Amino acid sequence: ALSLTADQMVSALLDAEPPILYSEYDPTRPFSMMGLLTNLADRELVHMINWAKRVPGFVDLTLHDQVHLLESAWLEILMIGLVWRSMEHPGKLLFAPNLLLDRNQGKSVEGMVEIFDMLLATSSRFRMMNLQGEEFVCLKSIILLNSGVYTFLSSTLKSLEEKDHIHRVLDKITDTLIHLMAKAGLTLQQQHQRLAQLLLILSHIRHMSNKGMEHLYSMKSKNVVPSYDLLLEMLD
Amino acid sequence: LALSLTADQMVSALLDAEPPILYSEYDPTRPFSEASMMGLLTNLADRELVHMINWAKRVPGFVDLTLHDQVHLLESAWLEILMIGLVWRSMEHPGKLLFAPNLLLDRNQGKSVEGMVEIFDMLLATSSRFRMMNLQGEEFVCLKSIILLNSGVYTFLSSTLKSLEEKDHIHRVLDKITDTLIHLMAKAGLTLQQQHQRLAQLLLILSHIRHMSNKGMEHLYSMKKNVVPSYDLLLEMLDAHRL
Ligand SMILES: CCN(CC)CCOc1ccc(/C(=C(/Cl)c2ccccc2)c2ccccc2)cc1
Ligand SMILES: CCN(CC)CCOc1ccc(/C(=C(/Cl)c2ccccc2)c2ccccc2)cc1
Repeated sequence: ALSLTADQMVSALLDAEPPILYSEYDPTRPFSMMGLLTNLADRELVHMINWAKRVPGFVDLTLHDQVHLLESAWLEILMIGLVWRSMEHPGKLLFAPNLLLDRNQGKSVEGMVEIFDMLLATSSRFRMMNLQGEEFVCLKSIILLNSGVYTFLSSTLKSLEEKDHIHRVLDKITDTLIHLMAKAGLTLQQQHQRLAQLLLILSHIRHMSNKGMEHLYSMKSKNVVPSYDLLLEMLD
Repeated sequence: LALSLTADQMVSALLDAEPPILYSEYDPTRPFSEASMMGLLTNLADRELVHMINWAKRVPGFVDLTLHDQVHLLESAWLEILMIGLVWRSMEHPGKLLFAPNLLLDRNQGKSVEGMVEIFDMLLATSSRFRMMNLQGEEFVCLKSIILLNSGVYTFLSSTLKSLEEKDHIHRVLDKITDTLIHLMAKAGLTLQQQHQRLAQLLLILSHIRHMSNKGMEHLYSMKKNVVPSYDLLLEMLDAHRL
């Protein structure tokens, strides 16, 4: 599937997009913050596995490596999705269409408003850059392929082939991002510049995931961080 | 006035601003298993940080920022910058980390402190990736300046007119480093496709470097020691003389 043209790559990613889910609270009852966020994330994760298997090249990998990639990336992917759908809602986070929250509403869990603030800034940055949908799906696929690629625990022949593949798929997505920017009329300089600005935002998204992963682990709750086996059970 | 700088001028500036490679301070005539490995890394890092401040002030456009914003950027970036330095000078030493010329450690030596072999393994993998990519010195200095300028830019948390202007400037300087990276690549004869593919490959490694810094910072905080540089320390070091 690295024979795909740039336009075929975009279409495939656009097709693979997960749906927008709703929060599960009774809207007729008075308005747990973590509870709502957790159920939302749970349900999104199932759809994320579905999406991942539709990212060109992903199912070419071993099941083990697919799990490793998702294990490393799942919160980054949830967060970029959140930031994307929040883009046109300054100062708020659209967790769900029935759950649009501001930073003050985040101040009811310790350490949450700090995370909310980081997400809001990323959304602002997306707005400034006028991030497009076709660019977003590319960046999201890059996260899936990239975040875990430096932490493969082996140098077996197969693992070398797997890493080679991952980097070839990533190069294809780079080629596609550039194409999108060419299609929109950006100059060559502008193209490289925007590529860089987009990819640099991924470091901040990594950062936000790390801070959030710290929170989930501090809870000392058994099922809160997805196990290898859960991911394995879903992917197979 | 560093936005007028050319691509070759930008590289030259950055190469000239490079900090020195420091040596570990242990008595080499003394038994090795005495020394605390966290002790050695901490002292090395302390000394490196001073040189980092002076390097930062020589990154084109960095001293055009407010002192508060300079501090914020370094507060965010300092461990990423130490780590990319480490990974760079380890590039030519497979399976080892060259903390200093007289302190070249493997992953087994990192098993000294619990939780540290995991970080060593990530650093080693980064170094291996640099090796695979045949990372050049001029590309290295560009990436390191990008880390300095980019890592804290999303967390200023001021929307004053001044802060807007500061962020605009940071992104203009970043754009210029991007132009510089591309120029280097075109100079080396890479096709346009190869140029944008390698730019992306290099920038994606920065996310893993962020990751490594976060895991490292988790450790330093876990110690419950003054081991994380305070704002006031960074301010004290940056807010200097000219006497
Ligand atoms: C295995 C079961 N797990 C993961 C699915 C339960 C899910 O735990 C959570 C997963 C994600 C989030 C979350 C955010 Cl922003 C968050 C993370 C950490 C600390 C504070 C906030 C978020 C929720 C929805 C969309 C985007 C982000 C919260 C709990
Ligand atoms: C007192 C304030 N700071 C000074 C920065 C002290 C900060 O202590 C340390 C700073 C850096 C390192 C360090 C590594 Cl790789 C590390 C970090 C966390 C856990 C395990 C290892 C490193 C050292 C030198 C070069 C590259 C990396 C260790 C202690």
